[PDB]
Amino acid sequence: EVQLQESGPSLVKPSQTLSLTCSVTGDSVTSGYWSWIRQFPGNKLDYMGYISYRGSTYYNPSLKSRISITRDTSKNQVYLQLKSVSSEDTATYYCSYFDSDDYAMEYWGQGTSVTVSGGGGSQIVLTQSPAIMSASPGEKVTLTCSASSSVSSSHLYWYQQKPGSSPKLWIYSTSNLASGVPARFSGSGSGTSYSLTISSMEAEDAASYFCHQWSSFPFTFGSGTKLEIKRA
Ligand SMILES: CN[C@@H](C)Cc1ccc(O)cc1
Repeated sequence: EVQLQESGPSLVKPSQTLSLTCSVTGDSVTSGYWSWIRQFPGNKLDYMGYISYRGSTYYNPSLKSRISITRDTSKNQVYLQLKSVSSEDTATYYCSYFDSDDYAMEYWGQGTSVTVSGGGGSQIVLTQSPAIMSASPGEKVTLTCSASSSVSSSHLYWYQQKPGSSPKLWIYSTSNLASGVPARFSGSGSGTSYSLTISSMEAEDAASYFCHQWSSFPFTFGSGTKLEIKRA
């Protein structure tokens, strides 16, 4: 019912202002949040901020100074403006829609890459180890996520990503599979310790898996575990 598409320049000069647009299509909505999320070289996901259905904004403290997220509802668009960019802002930028009245779904755009030529805060860090893992098909596979402080298990999510594709919501609220996910997948955990399991590894499960916490602000993502198959 909802599609998002990011657009804007692929290249920006240092100290310039990065501007991106998110064109929203599909069905009309009565609530929710439009979030900008970017993914660095190396694949770390960074939660930037959102604008709600009532125009409320939240900005990650580490950007607070430089960022604004606005809407133009008559033309169904949401905007990202980032001032004073540097090489550290080089990333793929995604917009995403979520309705907290429906925990089980999240929509992402395709993502658009951008290369570049205030206020304090705190964050839960999420560690996924190992960073890379190989397994044979048929093996039972377990990926872990360790949070530096407790998080609510209803707000611990997992994503899958394949090369040339945006993250898809894989598990929500620790143990609930999302639409599109085979039932060989499971999840479990609590407090600071969470896991994702594949009962039997299929070839199509080779992908990157990120955990994600939106129990505490700013929401954060783990560094990811890249899961590979064995046998060339
Ligand atoms: C599940 N990922 C979150 C980024 C979705 C979200 C949750 C709450 C919110 O206020 C805005 C967005």
